[PDB]
Amino acid sequence: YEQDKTYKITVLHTNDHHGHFWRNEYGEYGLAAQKTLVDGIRKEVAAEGGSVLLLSGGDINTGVPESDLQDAEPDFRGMNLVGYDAMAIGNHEFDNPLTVLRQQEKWAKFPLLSANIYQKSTGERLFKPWALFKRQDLKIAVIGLTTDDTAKIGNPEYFTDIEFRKPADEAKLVIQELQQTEKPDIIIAATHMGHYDNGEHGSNAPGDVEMARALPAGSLAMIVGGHSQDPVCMAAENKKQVDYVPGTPCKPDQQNGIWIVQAHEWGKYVGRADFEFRNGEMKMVNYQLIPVNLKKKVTWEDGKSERVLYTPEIAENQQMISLLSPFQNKGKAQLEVKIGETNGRLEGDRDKVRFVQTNMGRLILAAQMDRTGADFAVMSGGGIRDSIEAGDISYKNVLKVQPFGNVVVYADMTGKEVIDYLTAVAQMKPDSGAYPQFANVSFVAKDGKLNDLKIKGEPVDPAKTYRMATLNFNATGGDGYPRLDNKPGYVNTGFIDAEVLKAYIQKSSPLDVSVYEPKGEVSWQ
Ligand SMILES: Nc1ncnc2c1ncn2[C@@H]1O[C@H](CO)[C@@H](O)[C@H]1O
Ligand SMILES: [Mn+2]
Ligand SMILES: [Mn+2]
Repeated sequence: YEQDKTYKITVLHTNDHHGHFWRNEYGEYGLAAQKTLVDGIRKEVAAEGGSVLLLSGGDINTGVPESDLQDAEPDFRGMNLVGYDAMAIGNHEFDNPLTVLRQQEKWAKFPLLSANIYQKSTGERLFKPWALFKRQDLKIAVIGLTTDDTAKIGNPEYFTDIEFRKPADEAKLVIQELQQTEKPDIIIAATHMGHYDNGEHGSNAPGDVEMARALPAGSLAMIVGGHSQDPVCMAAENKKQVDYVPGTPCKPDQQNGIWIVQAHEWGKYVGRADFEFRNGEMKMVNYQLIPVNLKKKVTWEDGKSERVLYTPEIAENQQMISLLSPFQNKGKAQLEVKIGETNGRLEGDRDKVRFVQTNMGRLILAAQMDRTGADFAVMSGGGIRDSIEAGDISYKNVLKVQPFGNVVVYADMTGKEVIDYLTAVAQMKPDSGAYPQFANVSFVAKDGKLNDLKIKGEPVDPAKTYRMATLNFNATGGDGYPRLDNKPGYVNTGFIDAEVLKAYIQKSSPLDVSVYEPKGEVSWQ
């Protein structure tokens, strides 16, 4: 570089897009608004002589029907128009077969990066480990890393010949290689690993903090993350603010000299890290999370309430709208067809389905047993992606709750196998996607044993067999559930979760929430 010269670098970032290419019902976020905000930042940055690097922390796939139904094509194309420079491959990029991810890479005009994903049979990387950028006299390298929890929590069949090596360990190797061969002035890691206060990842694979702490001091200017889906704004050292408020200051985390940032989720913010480089020192001169048309609720004493923007409205870029419109409208009428109605809200929020039994769980499972003639049922709470509210229900509503495209399957097992299976599944505690959801089952589980085990209300008869219904995911060992696909009575019906659910609600409508209310038949202790 040039001695005594000050260089300006602005790093913009988003992560966990999850198919939100379109603004939401309240006019929030969307890529058309993101386009405008970023074009605007590019102009200010260029007028000052700096350069912009726009990075994604991954998890573009799954989360909005119109996106899901089309393999996030609208999302990846929108990203080309916004002008992303690189992206870290996220675990949900493995929600579809690999050919889908390969098609997404063909769509993306920016590289999809990951240094630690390897093909088992060859010991070679499935993706590029980094991209290089030459800006003025500087060379910037961006490494990509993917959480090694990807296969552990994902569809077993996709990973038979794929391994996710430890991200932190790969990061050590890649950085050293870069320093030895490319000699970048700055290295940034885009990662899909998670920010856990003080490195307290608990049950989750270790993420950004632990990695920053294990790498050589200042070896990365910053880590642009994702996965945990948090706005990384510190309330105190090693403690993120809870209920971060859009528009307020956001102090990014810094560990072992390495900044760590995250822009929450779904295009809600575009983070902006403003750096100055001079004679080797990298100074972050400003950091903020820019809300993309986020709104708050204001409530008047007359009881009326309305949605008000935190910051000046950002206009939707029309070229983006023109690009995304066809994808947004493809089959709209169908998705929005009324298929039924519910007495009340069907609890489907992670905080619930991941910790306690809920009626959405009873509902989905009811749909599944009914279609399979099953006596009892179970699914991963991590399979319930959304709740359903009182009122009409559209197919779109359902594709929002179950977006993975899982298949409903059943197993006819001896009461013997039943107890053994339920005992196993019951061993997975709350705060996990592997958490269980039950229907027509009950017990007083204790110390790993199943006390007072029953199916529908009658104890388990070892001699008698029973039919259990679930998804292929769980049946194949997803969330580490006991493999059912390679044992005695097992059947894959081919019926897609969403479809089975749609059908079941069309015929069972009007839905009476009281019928699906858990009463504590499952308890543990
Ligand atoms: N391909 C998939 N099919 C079904 N459920 C999935 C899939 N990938 C992840 N999940 C669910 O999401 C959780 C992680 O958010 C997993 O523990 C699992 O319950
Ligand atoms: Mn995510
Ligand atoms: Mn993720």
